[PDB]
Amino acid sequence: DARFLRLMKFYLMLTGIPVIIGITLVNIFIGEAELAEIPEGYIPEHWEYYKHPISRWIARNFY
Amino acid sequence: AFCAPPAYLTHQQKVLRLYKRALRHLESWCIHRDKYRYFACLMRARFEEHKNEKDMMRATQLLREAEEEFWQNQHPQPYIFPDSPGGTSFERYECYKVPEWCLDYWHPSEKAMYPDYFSKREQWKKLRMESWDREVKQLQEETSPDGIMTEALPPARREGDLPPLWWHIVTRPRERPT
Amino acid sequence: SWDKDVYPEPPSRTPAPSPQTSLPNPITYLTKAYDLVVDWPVTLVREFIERQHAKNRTYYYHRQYRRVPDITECKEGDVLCIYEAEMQWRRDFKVDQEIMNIIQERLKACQQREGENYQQNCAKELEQFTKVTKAYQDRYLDLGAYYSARKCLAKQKQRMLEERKAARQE
Amino acid sequence: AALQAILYNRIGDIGFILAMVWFSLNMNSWELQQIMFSNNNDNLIPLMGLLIAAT
Amino acid sequence: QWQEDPEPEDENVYAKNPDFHGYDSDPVVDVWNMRAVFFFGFSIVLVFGTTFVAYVPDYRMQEWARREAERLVKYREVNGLPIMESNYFDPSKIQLPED
Amino acid sequence: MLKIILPSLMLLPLTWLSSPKKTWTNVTSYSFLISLTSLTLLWQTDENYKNFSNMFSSDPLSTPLIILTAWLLPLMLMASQNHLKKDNNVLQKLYISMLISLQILLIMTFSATELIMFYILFEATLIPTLIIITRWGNQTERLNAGIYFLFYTLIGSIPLLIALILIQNHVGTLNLMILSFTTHTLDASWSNNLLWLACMMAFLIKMPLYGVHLWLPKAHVEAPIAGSMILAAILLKLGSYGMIRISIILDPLTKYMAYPFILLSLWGMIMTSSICLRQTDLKSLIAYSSVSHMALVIASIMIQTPWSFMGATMLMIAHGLTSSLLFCLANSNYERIHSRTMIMARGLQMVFPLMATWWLMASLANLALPPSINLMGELFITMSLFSWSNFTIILMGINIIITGMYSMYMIITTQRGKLTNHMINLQPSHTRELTLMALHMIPLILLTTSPKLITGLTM
Amino acid sequence: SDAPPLTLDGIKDRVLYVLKLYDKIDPEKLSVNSHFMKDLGLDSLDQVEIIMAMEDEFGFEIPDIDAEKLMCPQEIVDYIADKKDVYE
Amino acid sequence: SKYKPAPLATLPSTLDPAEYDVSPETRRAQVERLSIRARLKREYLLQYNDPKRVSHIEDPALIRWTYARSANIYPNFRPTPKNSLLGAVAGFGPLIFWYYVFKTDRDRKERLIQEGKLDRKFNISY
Amino acid sequence: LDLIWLEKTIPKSTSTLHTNMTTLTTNQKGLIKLYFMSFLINIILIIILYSINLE
Amino acid sequence: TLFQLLREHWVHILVPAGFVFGCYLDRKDDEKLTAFRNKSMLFQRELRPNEEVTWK
Amino acid sequence: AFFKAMLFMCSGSIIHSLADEQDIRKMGNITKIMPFTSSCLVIGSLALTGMPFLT
Ligand SMILES: CCCCCCCCCCCCO[C@@H]1O[C@H](CO)[C@@H](O[C@H]2O[C@H](CO)[C@@H](O)[C@H](O)[C@H]2O)[C@H](O)[C@H]1O
Ligand SMILES: CCCCCCCCCCCCO[C@@H]1O[C@H](CO)[C@@H](O[C@H]2O[C@H](CO)[C@@H](O)[C@H](O)[C@H]2O)[C@H](O)[C@H]1O
Ligand SMILES: CCCCCCCCCCCCO[C@@H]1O[C@H](CO)[C@@H](O[C@H]2O[C@H](CO)[C@@H](O)[C@H](O)[C@H]2O)[C@H](O)[C@H]1O
Ligand SMILES: CCCCCCCCCCCCO[C@@H]1O[C@H](CO)[C@@H](O[C@H]2O[C@H](CO)[C@@H](O)[C@H](O)[C@H]2O)[C@H](O)[C@H]1O
Repeated sequence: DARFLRLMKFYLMLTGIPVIIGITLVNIFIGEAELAEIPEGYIPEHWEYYKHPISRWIARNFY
Repeated sequence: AFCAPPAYLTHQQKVLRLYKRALRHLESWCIHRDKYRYFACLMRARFEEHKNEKDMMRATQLLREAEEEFWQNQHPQPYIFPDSPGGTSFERYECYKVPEWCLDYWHPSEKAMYPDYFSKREQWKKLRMESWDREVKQLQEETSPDGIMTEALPPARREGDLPPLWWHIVTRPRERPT
Repeated sequence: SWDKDVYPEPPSRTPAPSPQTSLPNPITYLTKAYDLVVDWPVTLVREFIERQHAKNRTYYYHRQYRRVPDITECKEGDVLCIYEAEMQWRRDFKVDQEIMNIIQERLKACQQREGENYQQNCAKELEQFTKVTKAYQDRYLDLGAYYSARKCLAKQKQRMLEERKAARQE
Repeated sequence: AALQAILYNRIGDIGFILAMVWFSLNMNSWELQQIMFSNNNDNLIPLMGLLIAAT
Repeated sequence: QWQEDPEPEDENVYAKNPDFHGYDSDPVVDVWNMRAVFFFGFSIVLVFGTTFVAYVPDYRMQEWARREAERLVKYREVNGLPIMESNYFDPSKIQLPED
Repeated sequence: MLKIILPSLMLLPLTWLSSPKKTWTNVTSYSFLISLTSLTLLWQTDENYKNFSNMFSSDPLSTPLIILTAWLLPLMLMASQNHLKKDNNVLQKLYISMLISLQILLIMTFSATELIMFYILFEATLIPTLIIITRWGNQTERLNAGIYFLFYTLIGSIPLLIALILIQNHVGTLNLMILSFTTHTLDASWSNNLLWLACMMAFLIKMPLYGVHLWLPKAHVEAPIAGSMILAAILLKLGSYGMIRISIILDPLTKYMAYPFILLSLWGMIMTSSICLRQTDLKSLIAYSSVSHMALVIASIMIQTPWSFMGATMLMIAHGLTSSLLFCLANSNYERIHSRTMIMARGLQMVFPLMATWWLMASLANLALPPSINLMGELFITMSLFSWSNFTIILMGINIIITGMYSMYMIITTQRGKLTNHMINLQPSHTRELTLMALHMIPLILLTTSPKLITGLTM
Repeated sequence: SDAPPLTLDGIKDRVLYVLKLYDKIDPEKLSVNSHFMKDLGLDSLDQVEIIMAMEDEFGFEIPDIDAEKLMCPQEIVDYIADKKDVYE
Repeated sequence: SKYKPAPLATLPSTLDPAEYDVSPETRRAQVERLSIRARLKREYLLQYNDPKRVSHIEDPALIRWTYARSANIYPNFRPTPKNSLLGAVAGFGPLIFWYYVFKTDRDRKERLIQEGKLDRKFNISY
Repeated sequence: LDLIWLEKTIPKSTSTLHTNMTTLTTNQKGLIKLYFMSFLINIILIIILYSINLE
Repeated sequence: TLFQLLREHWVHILVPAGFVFGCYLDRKDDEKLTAFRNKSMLFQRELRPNEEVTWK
Repeated sequence: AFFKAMLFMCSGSIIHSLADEQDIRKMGNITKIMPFTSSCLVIGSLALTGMPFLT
């Protein structure tokens, strides 16, 4: 039982901690977009309708 | 708990069991020790007045009427010792009574923390393995011819023999295991 | 922040205070200690974060949908026209749900704010919740799990025909 | 004794759920502030549910 | 009787390999099956799949709808229009039967 | 969907071209990666559902069912390894291919845009399912279980085929989107009432509806563990998913046509939950528990309300994970003492403390402890039924009481009391077994954190 | 908790102690091996009370099937020692 | 006085007339019963204490009980007037009763809605 | 219900009917004389249906 | 690299190649369905300066 | 919540010292042999019974 719990925690932290650091670092140094009125004559891209840098990055590169 | 019951209770056994119950329920009614001692002696006098009844058929009838009297004068909530059936601590430690065969699954890193305990345990296992065949033979030899059988087990008759079917008695968990 | 027009809040009216006793108020001193030990370091961390945000300023836009023809202007069996009209109706239905949520949020905030006065001072929020609920029920009640623009229209026409009948008898 | 506590409190939980379903259908809320505007209604069905849950 | 094997005996999996993880009798195959399950199942799918789902923006246009609702509530109130009307469709667009 | 289906098809050559010592590690790992890719279907930033082509789509109803299907394949593989370890290499690969085949068929089934395509894939699943039950089931009753399962389905499916042909001859298409937009009211003729039943019976037998449920307790008790997992988790949901898709064209006859099936379900859920109190076989107990839960799904789909559809969608997913977990937990004791009799092994918390924790959470999920998605689905179903008729709460209330009774009864009987200490073959829990339990229970908790993902079509 | 563990000599002392306070026994002729019926001349009703006094002394019950066989103080000492896992 | 037994509060052995019977016919039965118990106990213990046992002890009585309560049921079922009447009443009885509860209630609810005397005040979710 | 009457009325009566129909139609003597008699009945029946349905 | 190594690890290209091929077939499905690109009521607009298609 | 928790604590103090004995018929004289537990037991009982100015 203790071996299993050690292994499960190790493998959740193996990628889980780096993702938590990366999210924290993105949220401190990048931050979310602020809402702005569409300039006249401007056609925004689809990923400019989202706030979060991660969500815009996934939207831009994969959708 | 250690001795198996017989096929039937003799008349004497039934009378002595009623005597123990009657006193114990009296103790529950009286509470105070001086009051209980007074009525405990009065209770014994009632069992004595018919001690030498030689009729049997009257003795059996006297047992009937006493048992009927007991049920009517029974304490609804008699005192029970804490570890007895129905007591508050009854089976309280069963969740801690881990059988010895669990140790056969311990990891070597677990066993390495008790090097001396697991050396003695090997001696007890070697002793158990050597004695089994003799134990089985003794029970086969001592079977009675007529089918009448009981749960009583024989002792070890010879020298170096262990009593048959001893492992589950000798190695059982302690009453207070942890 | 937020729009004070969408989510109105009455102005605060906090008394003096005018303490009578000579004992010291422990809440006053605990708040000063709190404002130093807790509030002040937290503000510095936030101000650092906001400074980083302004160096990477990006923007996002609220999407605008141009109106398309309603289900009323679609020929039956015209799936291309029905699809766009139906998708428009689902967008509006969703926005109606959030308008209900805003009105209930105002109602709940006002009740809490008014306390023992809520039975008198929540009259306008309770009336708006009553009106906006009537209008919601007329659009959407009893449409079912397969609600749609076609069913909403059939529900409206059934109500209009009954209103017309009652008025004609008058 | 452990299962007995579960059983009796599950019989009470039926009344709690009765109140919950009633308030979400008649007030569209489980929030106490919005439930306060049920003051003028007839609240026998939901209050009987709370009473059973409390019992 | 017919010619049939006896039933096999109960086996303790930990007797030969006390580090058995449940996957294979070969110890090296066993530990790598354990690692692949923990790595791909937990490190990859459960962590990154959870992250990816968390950052799906405006899921089913719920953020846009609240943003659009506030815009309309604002507009409909400064201009004095009702917040929400009973009729979804303008009655002028409907032609009822004469009867 | 092709970027999900094609890699799934490549698992078949991967199985057959792998070395004997690498097959399980290979197929399990890529099966996990295919589950990861199916999450792309959750990237839904608008209210227009994804139509990838004329053939495959995905909306908020099929997307959760597709992802749950993709997740089950790795879990079923881990569940199967220990009891297959005596089969030769070709037999192991054949078993894996059957499991992959269901995964492929089911993903295609939930993404099909056309009803006869749904029907063909819906019927195709019987082949690998029957093979799994009868070739790898343990008892002689597995053959009878195969017959009941196959022919309860088939007798209902033939009327469904007739109805689908009839609709297509009349409308000109069985495409679901076009059927939705162009639907027109039905007349309440005897002929249309038979049409309603032909469209509904196969889905109702599959749920199963109370009265025609006898195939399911038989199929579970006799199937191997991976068969029980897929059957309880996904295959029963084909009926509920079928009913939701096809009921759009059946209005307004469902208003009166549903009454006998609401009655069977609401009363039947009490009969089957009460059976669980006196069931000696643990697998049978879990199976009857499913019939009771799926009775709620039937009732809420029949009344066709926004709440009822949302509560049914959540319960479908929650039951899928919970029941699959319970079968896996029961199978771990069976693999040690080779009996399904519940009262045989006892006090197991003494020797399997962490497995007992998995038991408790599975049981707490099953009796719908808040805020689990199990409770959320059952709660919104209860609210919608109360609206349909306030007297439904009486039958709901009885089922809630009984469900707590048997859920805790199973835990007390098997995990608590004195240890049955003659069972010296109670080997410690496998890492694989404890991992398998966690892979069920973490998603249940994660879905409880973000319940928007399984609300379905109506919310 | 706070009670000391029982001992073979500790049990023996308290078993003989209880018997020395029984007026139907002369303390001087009492030894661990004194048979209650033969050597001490007590009837069966008396033996019921001796066991009942033993249960009170140590605060635990002796089932009737086992109590009826305890006919000398050493049998009582042995029984209490095996019940409570006393071994030295 | 006197104790009256009930199915859920049974007669004590001490009050049972059959516990005080000493006829040799009864004592022979009691001895015969103990011989069966003792032989079964011996067989169990020989398995239990055997140091070469590797698995749990099979329990034929439990297998018979679980078999009797499942597979053995249908072969030993005979349709009788009591079975048939009970099956029809239990199977269909509750279904018909609950049909009229829900049908009657829902008919009234619709009747009030058509003619406007159902108070749907804030009900917007269903 | 579950072990008796739901078994008896749905799966078990279906099994009995088709077994009964199977034994009544497959218990053939293998005598060409009897089959040719039955083919004569088929011919007569087809001629009768044609005659009555003659406009 | 080594026939013993390659004969064991070459199978690791099957599922990735199924994914890449599955993605390729999904883009071919987009190409067959461009009959309303930049022609719907909801979204049609004028093309930006150096823009050939609104989506691909 | 105050005097009832104390009453249970004081009885748990007694139960623990008398070797897990919960029956009051095997207690007695606790006022002298357990002075602290007895004093708190009496305080708790007087608060329960409404002794003036206690909780
Ligand atoms: C599921 C797993 C997902 C893994 C997620 C990994 C996401 C990685 C996040 C990268 C985010 C940063 O992304 C980057 O941000 C910058 C901000 O300078 C933005 O860049 C854009 O705006 C900035 C604003 O200053 C301009 O200077 C720049 O020229 C322009 O391109 C883009 O958004 C992107 O170029
Ligand atoms: C909730 C679901 C409800 C389940 C059904 C409840 C109703 C049950 C009552 C059905 C009544 C009919 O009961 C009927 O009884 C007769 C009495 O011999 C049985 O008859 C039985 O013996 C006869 C000989 O006489 C055989 O030919 C027959 O095949 C055999 O079954 C029928 O097989 C059974 O169908
Ligand atoms: C309306 C929707 C629902 C309709 C569904 C109808 C389902 C019909 C399923 C038919 C089942 C065929 O089942 C076939 O016959 C019976 C079923 O009792 C089984 O028979 C089994 O039980 C009988 C006793 O009843 C035993 O004597 C026999 O040895 C045993 O095999 C066969 O082993 C099985 O091959
Ligand atoms: C429109 C068709 C819908 C129904 C679908 C078809 C379902 C099948 C029903 C007919 C076949 C089942 O047939 C039913 O089960 C088996 C045969 O399998 C027979 O049962 C028999 O099985 C075997 C083989 O003979 C014997 O060892 C057994 O003792 C005997 O009971 C049943 O007496 C019969 O009633």
